[PDB]
Amino acid sequence: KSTGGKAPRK
Amino acid sequence: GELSKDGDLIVSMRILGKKRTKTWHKGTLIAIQTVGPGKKYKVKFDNKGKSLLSGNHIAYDYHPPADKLYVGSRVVAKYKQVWLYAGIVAETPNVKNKLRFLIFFDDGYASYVTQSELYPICRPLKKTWEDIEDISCRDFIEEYVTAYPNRPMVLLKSGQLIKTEAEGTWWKSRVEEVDGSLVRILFLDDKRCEWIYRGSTRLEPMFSMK
Repeated sequence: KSTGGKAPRK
Repeated sequence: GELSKDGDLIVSMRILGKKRTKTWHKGTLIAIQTVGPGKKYKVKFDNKGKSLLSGNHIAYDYHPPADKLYVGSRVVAKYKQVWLYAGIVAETPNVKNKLRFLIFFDDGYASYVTQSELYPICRPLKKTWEDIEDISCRDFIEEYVTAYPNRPMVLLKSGQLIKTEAEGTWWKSRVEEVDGSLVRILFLDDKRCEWIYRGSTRLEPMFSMK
């Protein structure tokens, strides 16, 4: 899996 | 162009190999061959299958001596369901993190792991982020590694309310827990938690600081 990563999408 | 050895990579050694799933599995190095511009490493997995892999897609089946790894080290680590997954060392053991390694995984996930939960990749690229498939991840790591040790972060406290980005939307959220350079964020509309780096611009105060 549910990760949103390190930076905003985009 | 067949080899029995390549420095400390010796045919017959225990090894971890990356499968097409992106997860890493135990096996044996059964051959080394020079194909075109470099070496390929043939791995026979303990459970199922064989693969011919580049040297950045195999890892040693031992844990590093702590001071071998540094910020930017390419590693496989326990991703805690539980898998072995590739990442980058973002922070080495210190008092503030209770002697753990911060790992930024290839898919964007972050977690702290112990020394017995990571494995050094055998032949990483000189610029270690250049084999990260996901371009937003790849770019983030390049920037992060290159800027190290300059790490702007926000100070957040348990119970503090902030907006946190996910999937293009800025969501009402709450800080549940602080752990070194990570903050556990509760998304208030759907009630899921995520551990996020306190220097990530997905945190409103950090976004707004730049």
